[PDB]
Amino acid sequence: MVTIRLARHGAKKRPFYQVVVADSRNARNGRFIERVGFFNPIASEKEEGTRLDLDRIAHWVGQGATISDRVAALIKEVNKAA
Amino acid sequence: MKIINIGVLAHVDAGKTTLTESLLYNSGAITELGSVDKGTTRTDNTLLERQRGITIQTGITSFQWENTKVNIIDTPGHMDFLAEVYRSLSVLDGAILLISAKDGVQAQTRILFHALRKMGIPTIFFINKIDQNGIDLSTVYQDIKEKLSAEIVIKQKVELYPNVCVTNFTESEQWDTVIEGNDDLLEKYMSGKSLEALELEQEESIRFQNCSLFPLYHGSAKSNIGIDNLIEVITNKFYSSTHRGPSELCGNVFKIEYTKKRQRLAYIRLYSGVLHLRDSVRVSEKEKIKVTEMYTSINGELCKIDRAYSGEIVILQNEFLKLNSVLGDTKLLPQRKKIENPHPLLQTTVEPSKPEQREMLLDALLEISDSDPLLRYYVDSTTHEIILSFLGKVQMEVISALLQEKYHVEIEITEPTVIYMERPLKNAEYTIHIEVPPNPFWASIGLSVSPLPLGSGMQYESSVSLGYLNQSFQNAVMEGIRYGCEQGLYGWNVTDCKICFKYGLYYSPVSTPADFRMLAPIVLEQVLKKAGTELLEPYLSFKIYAPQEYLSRAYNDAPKYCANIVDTQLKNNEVILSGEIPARCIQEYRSDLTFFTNGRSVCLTELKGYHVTTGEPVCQPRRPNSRIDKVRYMFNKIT
Amino acid sequence: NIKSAKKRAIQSEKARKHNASRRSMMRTFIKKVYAAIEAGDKAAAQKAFNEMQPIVDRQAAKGLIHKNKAARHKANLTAQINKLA
Amino acid sequence: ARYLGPKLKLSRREGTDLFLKSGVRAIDTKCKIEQAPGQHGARKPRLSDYGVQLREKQKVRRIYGVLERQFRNYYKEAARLKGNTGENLLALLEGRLDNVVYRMGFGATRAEARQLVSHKAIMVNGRVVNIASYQVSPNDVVSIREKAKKQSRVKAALELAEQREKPTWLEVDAGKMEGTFKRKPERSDLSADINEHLIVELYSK
RNA sequence: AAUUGAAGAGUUUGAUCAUGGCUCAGAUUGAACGCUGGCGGCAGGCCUAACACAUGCAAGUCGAACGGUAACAGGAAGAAGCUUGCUUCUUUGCUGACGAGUGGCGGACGGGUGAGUAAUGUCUGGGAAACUGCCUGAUGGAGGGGGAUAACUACUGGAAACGGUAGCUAAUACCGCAUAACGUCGCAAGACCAAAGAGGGGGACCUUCGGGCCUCUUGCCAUCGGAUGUGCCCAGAUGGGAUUAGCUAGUAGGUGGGGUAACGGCUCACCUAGGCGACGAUCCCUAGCUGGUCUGAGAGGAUGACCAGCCACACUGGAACUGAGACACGGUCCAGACUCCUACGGGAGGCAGCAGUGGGGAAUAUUGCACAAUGGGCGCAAGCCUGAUGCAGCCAUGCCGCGUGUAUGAAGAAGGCCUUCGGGUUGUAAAGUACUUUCAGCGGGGAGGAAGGGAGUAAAGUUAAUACCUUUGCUCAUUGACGUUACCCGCAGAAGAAGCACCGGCUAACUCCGUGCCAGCAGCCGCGGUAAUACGGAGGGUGCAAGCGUUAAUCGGAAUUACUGGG
Repeated sequence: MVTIRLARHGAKKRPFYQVVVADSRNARNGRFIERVGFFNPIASEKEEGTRLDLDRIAHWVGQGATISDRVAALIKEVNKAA
Repeated sequence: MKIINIGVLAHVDAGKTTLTESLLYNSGAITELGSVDKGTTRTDNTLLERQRGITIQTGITSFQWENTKVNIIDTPGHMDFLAEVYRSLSVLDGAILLISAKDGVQAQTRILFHALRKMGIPTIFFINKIDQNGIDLSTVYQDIKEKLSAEIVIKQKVELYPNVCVTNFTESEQWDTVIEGNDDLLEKYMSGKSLEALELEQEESIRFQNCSLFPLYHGSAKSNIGIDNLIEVITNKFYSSTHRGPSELCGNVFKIEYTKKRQRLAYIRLYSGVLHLRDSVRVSEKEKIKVTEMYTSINGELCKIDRAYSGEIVILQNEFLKLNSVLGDTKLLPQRKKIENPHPLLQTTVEPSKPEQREMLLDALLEISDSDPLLRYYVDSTTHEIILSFLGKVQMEVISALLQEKYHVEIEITEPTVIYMERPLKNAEYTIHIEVPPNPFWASIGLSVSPLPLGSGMQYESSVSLGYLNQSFQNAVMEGIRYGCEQGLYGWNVTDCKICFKYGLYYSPVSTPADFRMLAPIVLEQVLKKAGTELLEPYLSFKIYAPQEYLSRAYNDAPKYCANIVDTQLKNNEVILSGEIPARCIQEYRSDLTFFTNGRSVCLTELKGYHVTTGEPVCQPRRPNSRIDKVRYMFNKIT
Repeated sequence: NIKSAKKRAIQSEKARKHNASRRSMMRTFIKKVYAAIEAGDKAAAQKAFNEMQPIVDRQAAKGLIHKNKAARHKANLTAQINKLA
Repeated sequence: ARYLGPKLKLSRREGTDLFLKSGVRAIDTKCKIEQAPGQHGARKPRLSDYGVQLREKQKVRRIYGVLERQFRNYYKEAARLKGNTGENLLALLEGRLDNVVYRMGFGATRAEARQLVSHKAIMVNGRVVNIASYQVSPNDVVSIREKAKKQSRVKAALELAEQREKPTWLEVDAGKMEGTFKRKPERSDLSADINEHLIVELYSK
């Protein structure tokens, strides 16, 4: 089952999640079809927040992929009308 | 909570350690074989122990009675390597020596019994083998008073016969003289009148803490009469365990053995506190050393435990463990100790068999140092001849038996290095020549050794006048003369040196400071040839103590001994005399006091006095010397 | 090895008996068709093929067959019985 | 890290002036300069071709105090930079925070300016910085915190800067201890005495 | 804007010029050893024995699949005490839920190892004869019956492990039948093939009062798809040796049958007599592949340990089942070795899972905390499980940053060393004096990683329904292993924190004393048979810094393996 999920990287005590499409059987740091955006929770308010390429994600929703609840919240945080 | 460890001073092969195996049946079962005659389990532990008829080292087993713990270990009284049993006194303040029924307590046990006084902990005699003929039911028990040298009295006594009464006593009317010494009990004696014996048990409880007298006991364990009810007194008579748990934990190592299935386990009692399993602790090395595993030494079988109680003693594995190492730090206890008063009890060679397999036997000699701490050895000899610090006859059999099982090597040696110190017989002219008659180096000097009084050692002086003496090159002449004192013509070490060098012509353009050093050694082997050789041997004095009644039998050993008579003085029933015999035969003197003394023999000495000299033939030990520069040229000097 | 999930082993043992029993009774119906071809009786071959068609397709729904091997039995075997016809 | 040794003795080893003892006093001349670097400094060196390079590398280091391993990182960082390496290496050493504070007259000798940074006194762009290796950004506004401001020793040290040439690439407010770095210094402005070309040759092999 | 980059010296000889090896200056490692050692951040940490392993744990979960209740918590008929509604307390699956048991899914993923493997492997680019549970799009079906069995009882074998026989009972277990199509087979006619229901709520109607019925959500069955995953085919590329030149007999192809999800000698039957090999077949030695890492101007050389992909392996050897997927790390069956248990009848065991122990070796860790976060498994969900992961503890192993103070300070002292004993040097060094306090020590504040989820409320959908449910706003109560955190403030006091190599040339930096080709140093040349600038010690200096040397592997220098680039 293909799914969109954070890959979790960065320096120790410095989380830097990597939203990416990958089958569930794959490891969190393992093989993935393609990266799409990134999430930086420790970034706080500055020039960078949380890029999110909805265009490629809109294609995988029709491919049957199951967005994770973490990425699903990012779909709301990016909003539509806002 | 806990309980003090029981003693096991079965001196003179009293077999009181075999009576301890009966105590495990009394504390049994609920599931146990109950022991058997001979060997036999009884926590035998290592292989080839019960097959020898006695254990090679003191053991230990778990036990309990009266709703209290009652650890104990035995025997260590065999031989011969009794100093190891002295290390067990630190394992428990208790004592329970088994005096023999034949003429009172054996005299060899009196040495272990007098050593218990130095421990400062209480002990009690026991009537081992009471169910036997010839037993001192009223005569031999008096011999324990003369040997105890105090005022101890049995709490009960009987004579049999099938009967083995013990509680029927004891010490009516006259008994209670130890209470008279108590400051409180002596005041109750002034009041007069009869009183309950339990009232005098409080004052005897104070004197028991000072160990003023051995507690009473009777009945052989084989008869199964009194060997169990007398064990109840060990529970009440023994001092209570110093329970706490307040921390911080502290202790010290007691004994260890290299079990084949171990391979190591340095057991040590907990002097205070408690150590949690799988947790780091302090040590004498000043580094962290967690106990990865630890278990109580149950008599029926080893058993793990998550944490030792306070005051308990149990084996535990470790990567390293120096003997007597603080578990804290640090333990705060003090007592006297000795290895039976003997720095070296007749060293014996043990060269391993095979030109290569003997070398692996040397590593097993490091394994003897992992066993009993009273052990030492070093390859001081140029041949690397073994020189073990172990002594005694039967005690050597355990070290030799251990080689047939724990390892795969063995050796037989006993004579040792001769220790000769040959000296020149008289002074004579000599010279290294001049120019190049001749052989290298061209530098030469005329050595002129002279006789000296025995024990004076080597000597030399710079007779040559400057600058020919050489402010710097002349020192090599002395350093080169020392090379010729490493061995005479017969290979014996140089002694009574007195080489006053004089003439020393030399050519400057080709002369070197090593050239004079080389010609200097030839001056010592040429001038030693005029000496004609003079062999001498050490003759250190060896004082010894023997009983006066046997003292007349010690004068017969004098004619066989090479030593000459010396001054001595009697000391009450004990007697002693100041001998002085050569070290080549001194190692056999120990065998003479073990026989003519009847077990009362004792002696001690130390090397002294290089002078000696004795026949015959003037044999010398080769060889000297090799692996040195220009050594093949000294062969040309012979002809 | 002791495990709480050892039930999968005994159940696979309990399953394989009932599973092979269906695979065994089906193949014996298949070997029976081959006996009709060697006999030369083209008419009895058409009847034995009819007996196995409902049961062999039925196993494929049960997962015993990957519904591709069963088709091969409906393929080459049908090419034999009609060639004799 | 810090050499913490006889700083004034090191000047005689180079024969010029490492300014390790600029002092509230002006010129020293108490240590016998040049003629006696040490016990055997009277000897005239052969001055080997390898010696002129090592003599120049240790000279630039001791003026800044940079350790040899950390100093090699400035050379690798300067090779990737645009333009000639000769200027880029001195610029990043001028980009150190302890050096810019020294240019402001904050502290006397450079060793004082480093420790002044270390005790949370410096606060560049409104953010305190302890590290002396800090890479100052263009148009930074370094200034000491109000609790550490005008603490006696800081006031007399500024008087020495009046005799100093005073860089053109930076300026201090003086009336409130507020410095302000601007453009990166030109090679013509800084130094104009040491041979920076020699340093690159040492790492060229 | 995105590789702007190539250095050399010593040493053959009385001297030189070429040729020609050795050696040094560079960077670097999964390093060790020796000495020293304050702290922080980020990583790495069994490369030797794919050697043997104590103990714990590492994959469980769903009652919204079903019979059940073994415990626990409530309710109820009934009971006993007695302050008769206060308490005592038997029954009771009637509820909240939950062992054992049936059944669905996972266990083929995650995690580890490099033994095996020179091609059955992998990398690179193609190819058709495929498969794919879970996820998802589209169209339909979802009708009606039967028989057993675990659990549970009676009895019984065995020490245990673990059953046996005879009976009772359910399901989304199993099994015929009805029903089917663009599905399967066939040229077509025609033949044949599947299943399961639960949970929430409810007006009328209908209740033998088991419930029907309406509606929402989810599951199930068939087909065509989509994606993902896997298998299969070929070409090229992917180690050493010719002192391995012949190799092969299911061996090459054809034909038919059988076999695989699928092609194929994949395997039997017969026929043909071929196939591969010097552009290196068989054999022999060795090796996990590769993205990369290190070195180098480049070309390349070495390597590929961590990170990541594929593959191989799971005590040894072999075999098969269950299943979409295994011919299988924490499955089954069997041989064998090695351990352990027994009541010796018979069974148990496979740490190359994380820790840990023994052994090996120069040499590498805690039997830690928590599922707070992510991911995976199950569940409608809440939650449970996770030695994955997130951390912590340990080691200077490597990189990086910082401290061990700063300024003043001449009698230019004491001591040490050197001397032409005139003096110089150690040396602004220390003492003195003036300040400062990072980091550690101690005492208070204190981010961020946290999004959700639960309860409640309003509205929009759904619907007979303002109920349920779905979804979006909103309120209250909250979820941190790390963690006595980061960080900040405050307190005392220059207070607790500098070593190591080297000093003949190469190669930055010296004298003196001791030892006299003795003792010893050494990477190359080589020193010491003399106040040795090359030994030992001291003074001084240099190099570098919590590291400094030594040793080893590899590259560069070495254009002394030259393809770029030699004879």
